[PDB]
Amino acid sequence: SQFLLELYSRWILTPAILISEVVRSLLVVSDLFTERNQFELMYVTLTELRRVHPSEDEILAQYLVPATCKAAAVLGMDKAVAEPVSRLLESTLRSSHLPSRVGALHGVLYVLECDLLDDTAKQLIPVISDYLLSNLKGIAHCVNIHSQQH
Amino acid sequence: TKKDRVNHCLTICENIVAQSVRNSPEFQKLLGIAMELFLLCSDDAESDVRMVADECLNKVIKALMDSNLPRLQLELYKEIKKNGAPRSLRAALWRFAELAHLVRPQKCRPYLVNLLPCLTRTSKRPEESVQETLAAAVPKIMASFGNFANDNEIKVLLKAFIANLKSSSPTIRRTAAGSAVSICQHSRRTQYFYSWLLNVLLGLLVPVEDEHSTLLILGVLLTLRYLVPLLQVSPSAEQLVQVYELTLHHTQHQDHNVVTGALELLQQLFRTPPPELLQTLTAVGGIGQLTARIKGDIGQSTDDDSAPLVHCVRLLSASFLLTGGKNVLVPDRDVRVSVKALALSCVGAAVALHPESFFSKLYKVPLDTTEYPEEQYVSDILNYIDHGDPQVRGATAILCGTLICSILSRSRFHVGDWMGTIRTLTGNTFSLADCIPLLRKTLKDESSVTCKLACTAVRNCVMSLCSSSYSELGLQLIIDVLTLRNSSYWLVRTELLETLAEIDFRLVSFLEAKAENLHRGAHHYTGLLKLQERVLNNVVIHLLGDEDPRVRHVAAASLIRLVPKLFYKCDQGQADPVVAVARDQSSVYLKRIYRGYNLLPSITDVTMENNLSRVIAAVSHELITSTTRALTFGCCEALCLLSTAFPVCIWSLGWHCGVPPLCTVGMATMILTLLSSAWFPLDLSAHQDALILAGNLLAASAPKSLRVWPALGDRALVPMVEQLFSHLLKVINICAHVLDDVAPLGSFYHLPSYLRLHDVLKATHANYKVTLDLQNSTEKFGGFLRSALDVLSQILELATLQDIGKCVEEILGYLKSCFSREPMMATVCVQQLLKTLFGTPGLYHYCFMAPYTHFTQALADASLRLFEPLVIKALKQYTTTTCVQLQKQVLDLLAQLVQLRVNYCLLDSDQVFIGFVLKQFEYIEVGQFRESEAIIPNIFFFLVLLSYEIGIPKIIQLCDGIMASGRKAVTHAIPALQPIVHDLFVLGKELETQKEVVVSMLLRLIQYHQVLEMFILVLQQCHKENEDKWKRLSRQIADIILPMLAKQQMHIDSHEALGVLNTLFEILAPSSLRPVDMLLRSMFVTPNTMASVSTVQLWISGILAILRVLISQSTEDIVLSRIQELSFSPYLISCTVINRLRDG
Repeated sequence: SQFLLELYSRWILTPAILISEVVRSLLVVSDLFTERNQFELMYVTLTELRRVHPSEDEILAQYLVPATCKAAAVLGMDKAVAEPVSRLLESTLRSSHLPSRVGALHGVLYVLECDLLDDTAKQLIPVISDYLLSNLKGIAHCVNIHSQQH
Repeated sequence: TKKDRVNHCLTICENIVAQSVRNSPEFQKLLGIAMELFLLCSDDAESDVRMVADECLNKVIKALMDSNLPRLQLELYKEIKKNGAPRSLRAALWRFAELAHLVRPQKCRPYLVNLLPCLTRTSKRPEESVQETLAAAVPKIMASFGNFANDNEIKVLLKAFIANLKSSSPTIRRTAAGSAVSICQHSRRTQYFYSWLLNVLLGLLVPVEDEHSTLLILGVLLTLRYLVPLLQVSPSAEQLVQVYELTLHHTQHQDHNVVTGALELLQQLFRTPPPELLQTLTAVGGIGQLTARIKGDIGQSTDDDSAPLVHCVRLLSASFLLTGGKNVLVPDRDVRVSVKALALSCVGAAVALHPESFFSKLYKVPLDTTEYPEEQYVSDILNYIDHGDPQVRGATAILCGTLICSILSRSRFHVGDWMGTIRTLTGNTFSLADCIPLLRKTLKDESSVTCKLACTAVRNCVMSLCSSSYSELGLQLIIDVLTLRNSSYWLVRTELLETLAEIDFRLVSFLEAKAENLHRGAHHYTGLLKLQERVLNNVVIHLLGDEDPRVRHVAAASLIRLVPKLFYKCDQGQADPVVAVARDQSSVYLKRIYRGYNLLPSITDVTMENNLSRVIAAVSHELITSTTRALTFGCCEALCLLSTAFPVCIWSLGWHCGVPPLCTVGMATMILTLLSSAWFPLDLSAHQDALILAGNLLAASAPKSLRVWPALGDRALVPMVEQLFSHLLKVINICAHVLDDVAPLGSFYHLPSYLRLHDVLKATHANYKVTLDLQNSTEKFGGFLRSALDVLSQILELATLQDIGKCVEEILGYLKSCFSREPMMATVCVQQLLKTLFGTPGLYHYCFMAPYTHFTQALADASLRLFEPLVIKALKQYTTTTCVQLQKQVLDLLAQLVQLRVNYCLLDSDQVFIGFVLKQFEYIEVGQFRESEAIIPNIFFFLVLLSYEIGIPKIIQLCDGIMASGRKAVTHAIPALQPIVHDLFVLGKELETQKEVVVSMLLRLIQYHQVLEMFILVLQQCHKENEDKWKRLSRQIADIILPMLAKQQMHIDSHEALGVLNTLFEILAPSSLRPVDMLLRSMFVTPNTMASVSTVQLWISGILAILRVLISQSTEDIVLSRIQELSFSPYLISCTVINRLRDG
């Protein structure tokens, strides 16, 4: 797992076909990172991408919102880390891409899971609380129509 | 006097046009003298003088193309013979090619003889600026002065230009090459002069092992890039194979200007090949039957056991772009990257012809296993995706497009079985799993020149995969082009939408339901992969809202190509996506009111009315809920191109939204509020498309509403028609005050909203009168004046005499000023006013059970006067015009003054107009007339209808000349009789003799299937007039056509052609078909040779149309008693007899 951190950073920092499938291989092995040295290198490569890679690449948009959010949970959810992580979850829930809606909601959990979260950033749980009320009243009667794993 | 010289030239110009007196013996002398003086103003060398006084000479001509054309063109021929200065002779030569198609064919033959002494001197001139404009006039002059010369005059002219291939200037070499090839399109015999230029040039390169003066080697290869587009006694099949071996020696002859000359000649002979040359290369033996840096045995193009296109890919690779030892690039130092670019585009156009070349070994005899470890195949061509610049990674982007296009069409989508045969023959390991990820990568490339060439590779390649076994990988390339919709190069976005117009989105919706991992794809998405609503809302309607006028026009034509191909879910026809693909491939393989509107019951497809009502739902939504200037402006251009392919009157249930709630008025209430704003009409590029679309939506109410404006009969519909008829008389009121320089019911003075429309029609009219260019489709005043006389026509049909009786004064004044600019559709405004001033389903249904029962149901039936100033002006135009779109609308204006009985006083004393129609029959038989095709159906309707008042004895002698002494029949002779037969057989002793004459002429012409529609009219009157005469005439054409069907003289090449001949045997009398002696000797026949699909195709149409008679007209009992007497052996076409004909 140390040999795979060196390889996938030099490709990011490659064609647009290979941009999307490299962010997805790094989120799966994340079960097996065994050191606090190893989780710190993961969060650094993913934030230099978003400011450089275009925002309208919605295949690439839905693998990285699961990727950037599981780093900041093992890491401290601190004031220099909350303001980059909290802003990215609000926008992708407004996206029209319905499998991009689903990857961004797993990133809510790990932030909400264990760390005693910052007091100003937990006032942005009513950002994520408001999205849940709107899509149950439409999927109360009919569930066969809308989706299954959304 | 340099500022004194400027004021002199400009005051002569205005005092000729403002004379308003022409054809006068005082006015003739004045125009000759000061016309040569306009060019001395240009001959004097100052850019303040040369620019100013050349735009002023164009003000004279265009205001005088109507009045004095024979006076203009006589002063102008004088200056070329003067052979003046190279600046003086040049700008006169622009003027003379644009007025070549304005001459009359009466005076044309004197103009041809005088130019060939004048056109050879300007070919001998070494001025590189004088030689350029002649390659932009010998296209235009000898296409209108083409047909008037014999075989003597045109052989002299082509020996001169080849002596202009012997010069060393690159500007003078390419102007003598486009002059030889523009004549042979128009010479006298278009096919005889193609074979004559190929004999002259190959003696300039007769045997190639000589010294050929390498400037003169480049002269012969540039005349051949212009003529191979035209090759598709004739140019022989052995004449064209001498062209092809000449170039492969010249891809090796070292230079950089001679290597690049024979590589543009090879890229174009595979794209548009001549069909004689095209069969000799795909063939296995190939050239062997016609005769009876590289370091290996390639095997030349004479060898058998391999096609020559297997040979021609081995040769262009090891010399230019590949080294025979290892997968390695060749350096750019050795071969230029302008020379490596044209060699990747020639390997791709041959795979579309012979796809077995790309899998071959590079050397036939292997090359020295001591030096090199392994030998390689031609797959290192596909390692030039990483090579540097655009147009090499982009021209190996296009080498993988047509390698996938042409294996699927070669072996019929059997990528399993066809790849097995090659691998044991040439042992390469190259599947199509290793080329689509090479094509997925160049779509994501950086440079915007690299992205234009990789998206034409998906125009060829995603209609063949998606219906093949590799259609897992075929759907992914639909997905990635959708990310290419927002790149900022305007040529990158318009070759996307052509590969999203050629998509069949009913076959694309079928693969989505079968996918389970492809819906996820990358990053494991949840939900459906909705291609169709994402490619129609977020590209095609979205690219209507682009800033460019180039990008907005191309997106409309795709919604003409998308609407038959949608498949929205759960129609009341096609249910599944399985049943959707099955109905577009069964129609293929199993079978006077104005132009706006319709009165039929209008039989229509129920499920094709559903796909056209979802594309007018999302299009009226980015026109009302839009926030930009650019969304409102280029989506009135996408609604005017639906209504000219999917008209509103035929498809009204798709266009219907609301109004009259039931034959519809769809969506026409929004668009009048666009026009009544003072913002939207101020630009003529899309105000002319909002007037052709508001007349299509008030005419579809005509089958319903008709029983102020008393004929409308629907008071919720009258303010929509009150507005446009108020809107179209104020736009012929601003076009009348512009064509005549006059200061500013229909009145735009007191409106400040339409004083803004007077400054916009005056910017587009100062560029026409100053810049002479006659043949432009898009002019934006000449395009705008075409739009507002088309829709003033369509409303008058709804009007009556009582509404127009206060306006017949009004609309006739404007057209006298609106006559000269566009008279073609200013009589279409006059043709209509006189009408209304004188009153006038589940995949068993579709594949079998619905087409099986149209078969058996047609067999049981087989067992069965303010116009007087305006009318006189339109007759002076027909004698002096030359455009034959205007000559067709003037023969319909005179067939309406004789039906509506206007007395024959248009020619009060003489017979001036009727004498001129007889002379035009002299120019068609000989062929000295340019566009006789679009006038010969309407010349003959005017003549027969006057004789009820030239008599029908004289009318039928003119038609006999065209047929036997003149051109072919399907343009001239067969449309000549459609006016006569319908007006003689349908509508005492003098009338009996003339019916015997017309039936004898068609027997000489039975061979054509348009002549068999005229003869279904003849048999239906004899069953009504006299049934004794009905049976005599069906026996005479019984023993003519059945001797033709055995010798295959009957042109049944079309499916328009088999439909006409089967309604003939129903209506032919059954007494003439009752002996089965005749129908069987015409049936059981063998053709001459079945080698060619011109001859295989007419023998199997004689067997399908005499077999519709042995099933209905005679039962089973009668047929088989006869063949016991007639020894018709069953070895007639047997497997021994069919084998010797395809070869023979």
